[PDB]
Amino acid sequence: GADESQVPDQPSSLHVRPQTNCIIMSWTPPLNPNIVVRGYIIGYGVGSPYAETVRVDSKQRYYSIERLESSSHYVISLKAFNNAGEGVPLYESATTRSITDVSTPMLPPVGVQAVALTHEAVRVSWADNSVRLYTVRWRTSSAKYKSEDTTSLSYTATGLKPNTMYEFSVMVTKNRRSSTWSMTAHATTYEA
Amino acid sequence: GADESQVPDQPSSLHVRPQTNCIIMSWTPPLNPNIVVRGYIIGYGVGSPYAETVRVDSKQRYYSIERLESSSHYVISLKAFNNAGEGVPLYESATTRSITDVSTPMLPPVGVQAVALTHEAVRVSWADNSVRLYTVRWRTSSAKYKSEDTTSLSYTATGLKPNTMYEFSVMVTKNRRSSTWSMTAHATTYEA
Amino acid sequence: PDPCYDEHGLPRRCIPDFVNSAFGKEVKVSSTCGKPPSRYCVVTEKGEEQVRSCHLCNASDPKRAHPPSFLTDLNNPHNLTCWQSDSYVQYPHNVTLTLSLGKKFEVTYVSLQFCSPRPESMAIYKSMDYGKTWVPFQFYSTQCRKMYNKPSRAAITKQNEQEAICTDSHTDVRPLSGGLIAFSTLDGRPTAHDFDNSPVLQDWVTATDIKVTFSRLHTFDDSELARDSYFYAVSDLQVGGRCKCNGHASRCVRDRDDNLVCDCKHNTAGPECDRCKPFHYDRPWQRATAREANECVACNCNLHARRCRFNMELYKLSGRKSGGVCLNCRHNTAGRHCHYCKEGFYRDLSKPISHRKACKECDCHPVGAAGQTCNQTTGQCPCKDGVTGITCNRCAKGYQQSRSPIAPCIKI
Amino acid sequence: PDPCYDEHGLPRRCIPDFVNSAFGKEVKVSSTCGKPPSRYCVVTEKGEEQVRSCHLCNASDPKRAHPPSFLTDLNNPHNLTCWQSDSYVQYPHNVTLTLSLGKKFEVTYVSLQFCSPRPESMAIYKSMDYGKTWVPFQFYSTQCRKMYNKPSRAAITKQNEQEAICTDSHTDVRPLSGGLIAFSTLDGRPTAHDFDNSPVLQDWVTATDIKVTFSRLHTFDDSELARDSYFYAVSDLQVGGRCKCNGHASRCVRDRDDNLVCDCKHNTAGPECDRCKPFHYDRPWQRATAREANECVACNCNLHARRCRFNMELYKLSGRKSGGVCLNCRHNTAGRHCHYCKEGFYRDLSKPISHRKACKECDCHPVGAAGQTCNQTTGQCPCKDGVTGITCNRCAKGYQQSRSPIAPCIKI
Ligand SMILES: *[C@@H]1O[C@H](CO)[C@@H](O)[C@H](O)[C@H]1NC(C)=O
Ligand SMILES: *[C@@H]1O[C@H](CO)[C@@H](O)[C@H](O)[C@H]1NC(C)=O
Ligand SMILES: *[C@@H]1O[C@H](CO)[C@@H](O)[C@H](O)[C@H]1NC(C)=O
Ligand SMILES: *[C@@H]1O[C@H](CO)[C@@H](O)[C@H](O)[C@H]1NC(C)=O
Ligand SMILES: *[C@@H]1O[C@H](CO)[C@@H](O)[C@H](O)[C@H]1NC(C)=O
Ligand SMILES: *[C@@H]1O[C@H](CO)[C@@H](O)[C@H](O)[C@H]1NC(C)=O
Ligand SMILES: [Ca+2]
Ligand SMILES: [Ca+2]
Repeated sequence: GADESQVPDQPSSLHVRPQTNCIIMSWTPPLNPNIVVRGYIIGYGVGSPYAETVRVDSKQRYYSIERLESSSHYVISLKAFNNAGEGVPLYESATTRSITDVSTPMLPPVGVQAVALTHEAVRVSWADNSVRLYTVRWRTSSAKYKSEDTTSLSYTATGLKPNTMYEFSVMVTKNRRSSTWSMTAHATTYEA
Repeated sequence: GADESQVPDQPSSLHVRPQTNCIIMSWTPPLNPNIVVRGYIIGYGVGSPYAETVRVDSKQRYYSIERLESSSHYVISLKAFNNAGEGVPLYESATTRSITDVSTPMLPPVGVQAVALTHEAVRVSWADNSVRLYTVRWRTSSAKYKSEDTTSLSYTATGLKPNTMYEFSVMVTKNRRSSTWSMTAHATTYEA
Repeated sequence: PDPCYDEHGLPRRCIPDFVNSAFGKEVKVSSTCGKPPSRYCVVTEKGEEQVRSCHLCNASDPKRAHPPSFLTDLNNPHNLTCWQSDSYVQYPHNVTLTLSLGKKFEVTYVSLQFCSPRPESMAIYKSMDYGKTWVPFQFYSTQCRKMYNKPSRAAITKQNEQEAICTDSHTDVRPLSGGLIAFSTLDGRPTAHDFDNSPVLQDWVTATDIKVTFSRLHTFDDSELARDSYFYAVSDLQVGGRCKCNGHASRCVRDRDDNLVCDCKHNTAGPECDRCKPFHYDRPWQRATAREANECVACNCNLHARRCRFNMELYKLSGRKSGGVCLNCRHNTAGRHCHYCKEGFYRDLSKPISHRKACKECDCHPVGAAGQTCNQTTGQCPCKDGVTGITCNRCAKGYQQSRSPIAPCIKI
Repeated sequence: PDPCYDEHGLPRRCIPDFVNSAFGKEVKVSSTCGKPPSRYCVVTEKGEEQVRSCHLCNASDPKRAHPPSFLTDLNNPHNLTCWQSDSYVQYPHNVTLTLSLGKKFEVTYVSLQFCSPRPESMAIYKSMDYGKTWVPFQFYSTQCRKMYNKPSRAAITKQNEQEAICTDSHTDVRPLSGGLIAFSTLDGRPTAHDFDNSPVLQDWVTATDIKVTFSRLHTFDDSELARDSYFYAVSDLQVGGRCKCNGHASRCVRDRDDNLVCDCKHNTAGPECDRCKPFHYDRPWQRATAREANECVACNCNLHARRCRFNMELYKLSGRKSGGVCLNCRHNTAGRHCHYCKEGFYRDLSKPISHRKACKECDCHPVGAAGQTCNQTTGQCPCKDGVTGITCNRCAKGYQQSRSPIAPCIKI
């Protein structure tokens, strides 16, 4: 950076990913490299970004705003600064999630069935009482697992050594939040 | 000893072993040899060490305080002296024993039995009505004795010429005070 | 890439950047010091006693001048600029700041930041139509009932979410400098978690203009030092929030008239994207929802109509999907969609219904034909009793013409 | 080697050396001659007549000075030093000597030794709490009822062993120099042969401080020679006895604060070894007996508790041996001794119960399991009706899963 004569111009981007009690924020430096950037002033708060102010390193691209309230609309502001002073801010706003989401921790899927289709294939299906990323895993029934993700309530496993009993499990993910491994179903592939 | 300029420093140790009407005391010179020690002033008495004072030789390590009362707490003080004068004393305290201990002089054990175990061994047992070092002795039944001490009420004699009748006796010792030889038991060792 | 459409091609709701709308703009003020160069006195507290400092406000000298530009310029703590009202602006004097945004913004908050002690009495109003009529946004006082006639701290119910509250908050003379006032338009409104689904709150937040009036200062005497110490100073003024595009734009820009409008990409129109853009009148306009983006759909005229109009009866009749009807179909086609050839015409079939000449002239014989209308496809005409052919120009086998135009063909 | 433990490793009762506690220490005195240099007169008897000798008491000159240092210095008969009260200190004048031991000593005797004739009236008090409150130890007078209000020579019963006696002993004006007073705190107490088993006598003997007051001198006239001959002189002062460690130390030393405390080795604590040292609270503290040394025992927490507390109910319940209970067991273990893994966990068994990770996570399936608790060792979980395995994640042979989280497995 050539010279500190004037304050930094505004940051180029700002993006915010709200958690339930937290908020994650990312950004990028101004497009003009020639003006020395000595760090950033983040500021934040409910309805206005004045409740709190954090100061950071010039090389910081990331920050986590870490003690916050459920279901609250926070406004965030970001400034770059140097010896001249602080430049014009960039803003964004985010509404934290509800404690409802962490109240009941996610529970696996139920009513799981694995029926052998062929020598190389087994159909897996499950149910859900919630009315969504499901993760299926399989292994031999020592030898270890194989993973796959689906957007639907049924998957079809391929590439299986024939006449071998496998073990299938499913989990689920909601709003980036995951349950544990659902109960296992045992199916033996067909003789080829 | 180099010089008498100052009084002796204190004796290094003091130890006292109370008898019924008497008390035995032992000690050691100061650790610093360079100051001439011309003798010691012992002093003593009931509750304070002022009732009496004895003066002794520089080479004396021992003293017996010889006319005293039963069941009495005596305090003893010990000083080293020379021409300069006397130095700082060391003390100890002791409670003489009761005339109860010398009233009834100790009596042997009773109910003594010797049963032959083997050709080389004989088991000796006794009793006591007092509710303690017992000394067993054996000899051929001219030829003289063999001694052994025990902390218990039964001993087992080993190393005996087979098919020979022996003679066994026991005495007892309480608070350093001893009875006479208990009645004898006669047992003949086994043929090997 | 457009944030208004997703990973592939589909309309998704879009919102402009959250900005401080005041940042560029000029703000009109009732008074400013320096006009003739005047004196001001700023009081300090070191330990327990009050220490007066005096300074010159001079509008011609750049070091000593405090113009309203300094309300909205870049806010640098290290180097700080304040607009400054003149002295003895105390009650019942007003000092008023007024600011046009020139556009309908949804305002989240309004911030003032004072080089002077905070005022004891202030009012924030908005104009919702470009400066003509004002409504109160918020009220700050120690005496609310006295000053603004507002019982202070009225609980806000569902049945008044738009009610302007008076409160004693942020009225402290401390800090004596650098103090803040931040109004949050969504604070303590009942349905404020439902803002996406509550029209009254969406309405409550909308403003084209913001007016701030300072009513009473803080006391801290009648002398001239005392008077020269009484004034307003604001270092920065901010109206935070977004441009109101109805979820139908991610940006606002200038148009041919140098007015600020939403850059509307939903097939939407008008400055707020409140309406469908022309020939998109198939379905009625909706505001964008998180769950369902609602974009105006183009109605199908098959190139034969340049105009379009919505029909509620048709909409409701057709299963609540579509929709609109095409207006006057050129090229001899007949609505709704100009999907066929007008009565009096027939189909080419060597072109599809879209093509210019897909409507072919249906020519029936003035005498031989009982009417002027073709069969739509086959090409037939309504021949009279004893006539035959496509147009009807000839009598059928077994028949011959007569002198009667009414009854052209007879048997034999 | 420690005298507190025997020939091999076992706790045995230990007692500090018997010492003259006064030997180092400084003693405060009500008066001392020499302040302005004054005159004293010591009377002698050669044959039958009284011969006066006069001398100068001078505090600045070292040959003629008689400071209180000279109460406790090394006592050399050959070269002798006496502290000396000034003249005409006669009744109702007091002269008081006061001495802090800074520690609780068990005192056997108290000795004064006089360069002057013995006083006709004197009192010995102790403080049992570091100087705040005094009780009488002994009283010496020719008139006990008159001077101290004490009927002289009261017989001491079992029901007063702590009673301060007044007596005429050691009151004789002869010797006129070098005379003694030796108080024996155990003299004529009834239970004094039982001192080891009598708390009242053990209490009677305990002192942190010793105060001696001289009340009346001996007559032997009102002239100034007579007055200059009336005073107190003590060559040596001794408080004999032991440091009170409760049989739980053989020594007393200075600690971080330069206070004198018992060097306590029984797993004992505090300045007298009156309590157990921390995490030794298995059994309640006892004083040491000739027959049974009683040392605080460490309670067993298996490394999982850093704290401990005694429980009387438990003690009494467990056969009057042990004992205490561990407080909050880390590493997922549950008391008393943290001797097992908390409900919700199970045993590793590849480590013994002491090891950090000897508590292994017991993971039961949220659906398959009827509860969250393992079998302690086997690893089992409380599976529901039709489920099976360690955690319960799979339906047994003959069974398959259902859509019901409550009833996960059904037969077929
Ligand atoms: C105000 O500033 C102008 C510009 O520097 C200066 O010429 C003028 O004298 C100032 N006024 C006073 C009263 O000093
Ligand atoms: C910095 O502050 C001064 C005086 O407060 C103001 O005139 C001006 O806006 C700023 N100077 C610059 C560098 O613009
Ligand atoms: C001025 O002060 C009055 C107080 O009577 C207040 O009601 C009014 O809103 C203020 N603003 C204007 C623009 O008059
Ligand atoms: C007391 O002793 C000091 C020190 O030797 C001496 O100077 C002083 O004169 C003495 N006082 C009298 C009254 O002799
Ligand atoms: C010996 O006695 C004198 C006078 O009584 C006293 O000052 C001093 O303590 C002693 N002298 C020595 C050697 O300390
Ligand atoms: C002083 O003398 C009085 C005699 O009335 C006596 O009772 C008292 O204990 C003595 N000691 C003190 C410190 O007053
Ligand atoms: Ca400014
Ligand atoms: Ca002395």
